Amino acid sequence: NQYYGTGRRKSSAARVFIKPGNGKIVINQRSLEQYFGRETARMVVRQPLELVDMVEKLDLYITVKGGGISGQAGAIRHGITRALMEYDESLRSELRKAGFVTRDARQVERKKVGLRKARRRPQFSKR
Amino acid sequence: ARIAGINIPDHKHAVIALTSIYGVGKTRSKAILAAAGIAEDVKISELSEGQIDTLRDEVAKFVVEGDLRREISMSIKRLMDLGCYRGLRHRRGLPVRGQRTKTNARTRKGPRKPI
Amino acid sequence: PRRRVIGQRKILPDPKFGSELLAKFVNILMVDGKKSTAESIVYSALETLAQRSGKSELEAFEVALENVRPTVEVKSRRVGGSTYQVPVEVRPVRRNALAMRWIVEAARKRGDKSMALRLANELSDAAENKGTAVKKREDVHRMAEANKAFAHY
Amino acid sequence: PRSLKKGPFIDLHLLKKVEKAVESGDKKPLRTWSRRSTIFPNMIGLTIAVHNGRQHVPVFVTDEMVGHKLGEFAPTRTYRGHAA
Amino acid sequence: GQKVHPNGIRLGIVKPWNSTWFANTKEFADNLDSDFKVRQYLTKELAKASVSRIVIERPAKSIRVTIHTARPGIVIGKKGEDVEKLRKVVADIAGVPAQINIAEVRKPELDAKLVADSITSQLERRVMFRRAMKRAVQNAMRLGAKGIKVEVSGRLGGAEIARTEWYREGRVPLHTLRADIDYNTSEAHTTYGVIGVKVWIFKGEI
Amino acid sequence: RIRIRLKAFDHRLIDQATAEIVETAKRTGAQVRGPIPLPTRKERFTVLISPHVNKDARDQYEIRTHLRLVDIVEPTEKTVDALMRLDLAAGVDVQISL
Amino acid sequence: AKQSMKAREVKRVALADKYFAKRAELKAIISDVNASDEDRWNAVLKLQTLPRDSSPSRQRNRCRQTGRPHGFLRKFGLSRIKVREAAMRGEIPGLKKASW
RNA sequence: CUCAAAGGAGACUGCCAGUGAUAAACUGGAGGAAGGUGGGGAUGACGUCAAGUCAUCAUGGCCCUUACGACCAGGGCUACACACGUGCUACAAUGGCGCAUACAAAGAGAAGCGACCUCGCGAGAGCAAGCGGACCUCAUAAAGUGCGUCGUAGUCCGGAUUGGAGUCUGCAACUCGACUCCAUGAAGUCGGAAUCGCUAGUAAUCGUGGAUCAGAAUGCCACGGUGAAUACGUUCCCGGGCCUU
RNA sequence: ACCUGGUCUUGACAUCCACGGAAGUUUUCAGAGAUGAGAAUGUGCGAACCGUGAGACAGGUGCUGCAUGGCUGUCG
Ligand SMILES: [K+]
Ligand SMILES: [K+]
Ligand SMILES: [K+]
Ligand SMILES: [K+]
Ligand SMILES: [K+]
Ligand SMILES: [K+]
Ligand SMILES: [K+]
Ligand SMILES: [K+]
Ligand SMILES: [K+]
Ligand SMILES: [K+]
Ligand SMILES: [Mg+2]
Ligand SMILES: [Mg+2]
Ligand SMILES: [Mg+2]
Ligand SMILES: [Mg+2]
Ligand SMILES: [Mg+2]
Ligand SMILES: [Mg+2]
Ligand SMILES: [Mg+2]
Ligand SMILES: [Mg+2]
Ligand SMILES: [Mg+2]
Ligand SMILES: [Mg+2]
Ligand SMILES: [Mg+2]
Ligand SMILES: [Mg+2]
Ligand SMILES: [Mg+2]
Ligand SMILES: [Mg+2]
Ligand SMILES: [Mg+2]
Ligand SMILES: [Mg+2]
Ligand SMILES: [Mg+2]
Ligand SMILES: [Mg+2]
Ligand SMILES: [Mg+2]
Ligand SMILES: [Mg+2]
Ligand SMILES: [Mg+2]
Ligand SMILES: [Mg+2]
Repeated sequence: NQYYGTGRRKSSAARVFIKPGNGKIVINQRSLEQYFGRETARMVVRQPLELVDMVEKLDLYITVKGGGISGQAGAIRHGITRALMEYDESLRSELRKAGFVTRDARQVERKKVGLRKARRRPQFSKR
Repeated sequence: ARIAGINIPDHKHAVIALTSIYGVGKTRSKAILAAAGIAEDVKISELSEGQIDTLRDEVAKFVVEGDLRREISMSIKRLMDLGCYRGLRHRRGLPVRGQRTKTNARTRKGPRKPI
Repeated sequence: PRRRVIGQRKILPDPKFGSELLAKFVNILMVDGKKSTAESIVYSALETLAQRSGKSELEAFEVALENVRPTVEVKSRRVGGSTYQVPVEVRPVRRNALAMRWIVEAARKRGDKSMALRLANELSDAAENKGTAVKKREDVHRMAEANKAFAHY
Repeated sequence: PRSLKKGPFIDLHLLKKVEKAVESGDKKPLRTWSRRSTIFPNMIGLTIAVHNGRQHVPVFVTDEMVGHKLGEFAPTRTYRGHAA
Repeated sequence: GQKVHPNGIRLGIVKPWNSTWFANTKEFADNLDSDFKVRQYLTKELAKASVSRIVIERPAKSIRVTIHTARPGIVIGKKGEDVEKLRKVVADIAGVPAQINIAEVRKPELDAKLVADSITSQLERRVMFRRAMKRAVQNAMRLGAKGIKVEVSGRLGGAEIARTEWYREGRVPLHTLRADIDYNTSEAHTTYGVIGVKVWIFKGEI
Repeated sequence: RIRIRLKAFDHRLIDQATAEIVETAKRTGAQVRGPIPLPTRKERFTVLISPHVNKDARDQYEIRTHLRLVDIVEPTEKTVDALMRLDLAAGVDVQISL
Repeated sequence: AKQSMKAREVKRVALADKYFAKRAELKAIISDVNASDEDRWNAVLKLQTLPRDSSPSRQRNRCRQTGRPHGFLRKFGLSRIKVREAAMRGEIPGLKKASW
């Protein structure tokens, strides 16, 4: 049947649907190479598949919202990993060994009073 | 390579080369090449004399070079003898468009003059 | 830091070649967080370097590193009286970090057209012990040579 | 400047002052505080005394003063240079 | 240094608001100004009625004022006469139908607003400031407070150099958010200027 | 169908009204859809605390407006008149739409 | 703020309502694209005759409890100082110290 | 299902091993989204500087009362040999310009936000829906990517200054507004002694919003996109904590 | 909140009393305006609301933060 995974990264969240196939990937009704023009983003998306050796045994249906290129690419990689574990449960050990199961919780630090940014202070002068 | 009395560069695109004329910016240079029927990316070197002349008349439609240089000089002249506040700023070399003079204003004043 | 609580950060391997070594070199070259702009510059210079020699992009890159990596450097050491520039052994990781930084710094100083070409001419001279970066490695080895007497402070 | 679809501005109390004196031979100086009034093509001749903050300074309206405001001819600040 | 207001920092945690209506931007500013004039009137009129807290609600085109007090008979009057006299002034001010409810402050020695006002009235009568603060602290500790702190600042005893003095008994853990800390202030207008009083009263963690 | 939109500064007070709006409605015939938790609004304010200067010393406040949506589909006749007379608590804004 | 300065704003608020409709139709004429060229002129001259204090741009928001002309906040009608005092006393509904 | 917002669950050095004074604890491993205060905020002890504020307000005392009170118009707070602080934009090719083409978060709105359509080179105008809003409007994110061009020049870098002509808000833009168009095209080619910020989603860089507000941000407050380098160590510089002399 | 000039004196903002008047709307001239002089229309529902006349008073962003409250910076 269909297998599902929810992935999140920065302000992005990806819905992933995994089913046996031949290796075709759709992201927001576009192809992988059409959606992600950045070469790093394409490698991030694939990374779980090159690891478990199920690259061309599956079909990927994926919708994403929010964030940017690297966030969505990373968000898909997380939800993909959560889909494969709903597929086979013996993959958790090798996926976690690759750092793919962890939800990356790094977010933008808020701007604070008296600072120019989250941490950049205004220029100081003794006199 | 001789328009409006000056010589224009020969190794530059026609749209860039025409901007050497006092009174012709990038917009006017774009209109003239359109009014003459010449592309913008063509170097004026490979422009036939039968085309340069078709640029010279169009440039004549604009007040350029010495005629413009005399109009601008006359406009300022009219403010200075008038005694209006703008002409007093031209007399004293200060900025005329209400900028601060406590600091800055070095374009109108020039480099600093120590006490 | 005082408390020594600083571990290590994982760096992704570069896309085209899967070399973490090369991915750090893109990072040293990157400005303003524009990583893709730096990825392209490195790839173009690497291909000009791959066809200027017979080796692959990596083997030509390593040969450039081997001629720029310093082995010994000098660090100051204020002790009871004054400060001597003590020669210290450069740890294997810092060897690569210094080699890359000097290459990128030397290439930025050249006067060719693009940065991809400048980086290519520096990576090529580094294969022949010419240009800056390689010279910077020579100036460091000389300083550490003239201070070998202070090799116990 | 003021939008063209609105026409130049003129303080109504001044517009009456020029009317009551163009038809007559009143060459007495016109004392006004209305530095915001555009100069119109109808008082080229007589002298309007415009306020600069602490007194009224007479400006002899000619033709070339048309389109300017009155205040452009009554400077408000007094400057003579530092240590000059 | 400066300390956070003990009431404000707990307003959603263990302390309730003193005004509880809802409004959009269109009338939010006008509701605040009418609550201000109402409290300004009630506080002046009922100065001798031991008014601790005036809570204002606005159900629907009407205002409901709840006056917490320790002398409710003084607030109400004979057969509800006086409480009616206010129910008219409040409607005049608020501009809606008014309704007044009288809550009971039992043990006024444990209410920060009443304790602060007690000390302040004593100072305007030229009572020794030291005696007032000790009495207030001993009373509240006897009635079962887990802690109390009283602070008095200004030209105490008409001294030329102003200073601050404070006493404390039991626990007053101001950094614990879930601590029931009743806090209020008051001002005395003596012949030498203003003297400020602050009172913290701890009643147990929730 | 009638639309019920509920506003309040306190999400506990807003759940009391919703619990009793969807209770005085299923009894009186009509059935209910919801309640729906619409996105809470967070209005923020930043003020200078010192009466004079000290620009970097500030307090940051916030008002949270909670929102609720209740759908009374197929309103019976005893249902409608059983709604305006419920008289909800103070500080709960109620807007009735048809 | 001074008492006189407070009374200046109540006058400017009254005069802005008494001449509200009389000001709006005059600007309707002046802004009217297809009016004439002399009634426009008359409407322009007539607008200057109304007292200056009748224009809403002459008003300055003031703290409703102190009269402070700076640090105003429209949602509460108070200066930044009085907003803080009322907020900590719990006299502003829903308003608490924010943190995210 | 993403999400919205209510209620719950979750992390405790709890588990395992070693170490340790049979202690506190520490070092490492497992499981787990998260591991040792998970990240960020709020929260500021006794006190110090007669620190700041009598111009938010309040207030002792002092002082003025046909004036130091009150009303009005115009001017000033925007001056300009100069000196300093904090910023913005640059000096370019990791770029400029042209065309095409992706991916955000957070927020505001009724004397308000204002679509569509038509007119204008443009700022805008006329007409006029929808929205007190997860609905409508503000409102195209920009950096990015593809293709072209420019080819190291004070330039197709830079955009100061000035002339001319306009728009909009407003009784009214002379002093003294913002923005648009055409023309003008300054200094500046990486900055002396010296000096500042930052340890990770940070710095750097890229846009977006809000308060104030008729109009008037390069300031302030807030939001996401991209996204580093380095930390051997504690002798030295600065500030601080504990014991001792 | 400052300057120049034009203006007022129980007063722009409160209370008390006396007397006049519903309050308001609609226009004319003088004046930069403040204001002054008028000229029309309403007179409704004491007490609203205006004008005047007295004197208790009001008014002060005037001085002292080294007389103070409140609030804030700071070591941290
Ligand atoms: K005083
Ligand atoms: K002015
Ligand atoms: K200026
Ligand atoms: K700036
Ligand atoms: K140029
Ligand atoms: K102006
Ligand atoms: K510099
Ligand atoms: K604005
Ligand atoms: K010592
Ligand atoms: K103080
Ligand atoms: Mg950021
Ligand atoms: Mg131009
Ligand atoms: Mg200016
Ligand atoms: Mg909203
Ligand atoms: Mg006052
Ligand atoms: Mg204003
Ligand atoms: Mg572990
Ligand atoms: Mg604090
Ligand atoms: Mg002092
Ligand atoms: Mg001082
Ligand atoms: Mg002062
Ligand atoms: Mg004035
Ligand atoms: Mg200033
Ligand atoms: Mg340019
Ligand atoms: Mg706005
Ligand atoms: Mg030069
Ligand atoms: Mg150059
Ligand atoms: Mg740190
Ligand atoms: Mg920015
Ligand atoms: Mg210790
Ligand atoms: Mg005077
Ligand atoms: Mg002091």
